[PDB]
Amino acid sequence: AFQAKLDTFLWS
Amino acid sequence: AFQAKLDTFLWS
Amino acid sequence: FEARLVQGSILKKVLEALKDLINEACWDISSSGVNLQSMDSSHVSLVQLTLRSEGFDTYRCDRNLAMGVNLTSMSKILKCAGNEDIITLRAEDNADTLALVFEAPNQEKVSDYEMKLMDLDVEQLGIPEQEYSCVVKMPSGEFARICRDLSHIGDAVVISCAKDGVKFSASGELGNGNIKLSQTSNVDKEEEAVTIEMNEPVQLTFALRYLNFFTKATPLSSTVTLSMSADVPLVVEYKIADMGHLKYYLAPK
Amino acid sequence: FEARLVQGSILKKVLEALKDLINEACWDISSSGVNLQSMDSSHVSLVQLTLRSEGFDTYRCDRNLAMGVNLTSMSKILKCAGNEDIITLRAEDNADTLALVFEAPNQEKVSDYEMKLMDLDVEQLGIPEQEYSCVVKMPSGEFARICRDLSHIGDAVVISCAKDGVKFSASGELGNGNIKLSQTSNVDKEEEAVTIEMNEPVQLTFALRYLNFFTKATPLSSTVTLSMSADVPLVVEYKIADMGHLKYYLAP
Amino acid sequence: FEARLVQGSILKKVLEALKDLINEACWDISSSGVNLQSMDSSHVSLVQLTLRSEGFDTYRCDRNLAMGVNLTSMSKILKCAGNEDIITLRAEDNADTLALVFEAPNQEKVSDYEMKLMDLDVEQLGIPEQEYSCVVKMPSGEFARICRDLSHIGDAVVISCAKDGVKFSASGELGNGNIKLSQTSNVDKEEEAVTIEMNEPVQLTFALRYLNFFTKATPLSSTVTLSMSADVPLVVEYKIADMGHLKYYLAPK
Amino acid sequence: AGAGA
Repeated sequence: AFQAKLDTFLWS
Repeated sequence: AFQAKLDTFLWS
Repeated sequence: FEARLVQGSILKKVLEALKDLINEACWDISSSGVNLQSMDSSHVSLVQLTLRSEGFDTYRCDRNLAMGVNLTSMSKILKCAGNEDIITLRAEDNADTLALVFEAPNQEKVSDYEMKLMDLDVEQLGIPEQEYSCVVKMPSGEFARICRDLSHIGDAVVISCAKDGVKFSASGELGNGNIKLSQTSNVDKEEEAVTIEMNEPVQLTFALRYLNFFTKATPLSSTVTLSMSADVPLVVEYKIADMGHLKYYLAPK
Repeated sequence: FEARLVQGSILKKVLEALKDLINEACWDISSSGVNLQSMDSSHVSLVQLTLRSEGFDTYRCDRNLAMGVNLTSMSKILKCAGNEDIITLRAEDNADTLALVFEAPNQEKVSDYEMKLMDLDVEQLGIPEQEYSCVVKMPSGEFARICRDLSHIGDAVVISCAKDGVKFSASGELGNGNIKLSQTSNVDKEEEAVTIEMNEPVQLTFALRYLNFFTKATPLSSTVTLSMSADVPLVVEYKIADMGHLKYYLAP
Repeated sequence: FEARLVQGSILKKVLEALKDLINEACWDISSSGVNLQSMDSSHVSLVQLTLRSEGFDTYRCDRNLAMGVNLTSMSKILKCAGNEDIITLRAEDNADTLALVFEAPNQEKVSDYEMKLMDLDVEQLGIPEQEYSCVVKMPSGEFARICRDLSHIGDAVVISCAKDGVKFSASGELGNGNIKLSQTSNVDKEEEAVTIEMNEPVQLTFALRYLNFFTKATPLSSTVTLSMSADVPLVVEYKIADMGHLKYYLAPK
Repeated sequence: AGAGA
């Protein structure tokens, strides 16, 4: 029920 | 610069 | 005094062109027709309207008349006029109220508004009448767009006119912008020609806000005419098709 | 209760006509059809909606049923409906909800919304009675234009109705305005005509604000009917297709 | 640097689709064309703009270059462009401003605007390319309408994609709403068909506000492509004319 | 000034 950040899905 | 008024140009 | 105008819409436009810049003005009515002239509150611009009596589909004026009018109220009344309505102006004969009569094109709806006048003390009458270094004629819509656009960039505009063309420059915290209009010469354009009459080159600076007020007269005329000389006010002229004109004078910067 | 309407626009148009004047109204549903009725918060005006069952393309109502509905909510929900959608209201069992089903005319899109109902235990009324001194039929758009216009001049309109025609007057600070409409010689068109059925001339003042709320019903009908007698509230009436009417009552 | 593009509207629309979502961004100009890649301030969404160099009427590129700009300033400048203007972008400077030149097609108007640049550090972390569980291709207008409509109901939308069709659900104070789109079984060679390519069914939740920012790119394309897999960001994809694409990535809830 | 009718 809360927003996840996009950073974790980006290529690092 | 200067924002003149029209009073100087009006003909009195 | 009684003036009938089949194209009532004209009047509507006229007031839309005045009501925001000037809220009060005096109307000089004579056998020659109707003249209005009024500076705005800040004395930076001046408005001059002329409608020749010959331009009205009916006109009768017995005395020189000078009626004080609140242009906001009159605008409100003209808003109740239809676009194809035949509009008649009726003066009582004494100094009381001004009647506006809107005839629906098909005669079965008639509106009559009676507007309270004001007692204003008229004066001056005279911007000094020059022969200008530069006269630029262009489409009105184009002018409107140019002022509108450059107001996004800066608060003031520098008009630089030379023989080839005219330039409109603005600068602000966004950056700057130039709008260059070349003269239409042997290329066949009439209403949408840009024609420049230049005696000497000019480069004047004016407040964009006032111009963006002036462009509210755009619906009145398909062209606008800019008269420029150095260190004197700019003339922005709209022709009121066949019956007269509406010109704005603007003190420079 | 299940009521389906192929011409969903109408429903949309009705809610638009109501939602701003009355935020919360109770729908009375029976096999005769839907009757909505409510006053505004100031209790100056009275809206009475009727939608008879025959106008719907399918209509079911086991038991006479009363639904407390927020009309701003229902309007917000109906904006989510396309102008050509088939709209089905459904309230089978008091589930404390009202279901709305918007069907794309080509059936590849279907939406269903559920609306929380309100508890409104005090009930109706419904008295559209009377014979009137003057009954004026006119274009709805023209009446709208007039109310809007005279709102500029003043906040109150004087309707002066006689045999020849009807006059709408307003007086304010800037001045006064009178809009005269003469009874057109012959009736025609999708109605540009003005008809006056008169027993006795009347003249009544009403608040322009409320009229400017009534004129939101303009999309519903090409014509509007103003019924007047002295010492009775004006009735501004819009016919809704063949299934009913929207009547506004305004005390003078 | 130097890139010309005949139909200005594109650019205008492109910047309309970005400015309110991302305030500042870096433009990667390479020989291959223009690439923008930037998350919004909250790092919940990611914009990926691509404009291949061959889709431009004129494209030159001496050095690979990174121009940091304020998209709000740039949008305000593009407002001063006509929808049919030919827009040239030019930044070959060592004291870096960006020149934007708007040529009115077949007339005498030429506008030139200079916009100050910024130093932004590029990174492009980038989204890994994968094959998605569900791919939904639909008319752009419909998607816009759905997001707008369900924002009337709640703040989050649940997208349930199965084989037959896709459902968009929301619930809030008013109550709830479900919008069903079946796969289209219709004729026409127009672009209003809803087609679903599903490997496995998904059900995911997303913030409607961000999608309502995304839908501002609707004027750019007649269709929108939605790509979905469990617990990864949604891809909302608009074709930019036929010269490139605009991709929005949205972290799920 | 209630409606009532």
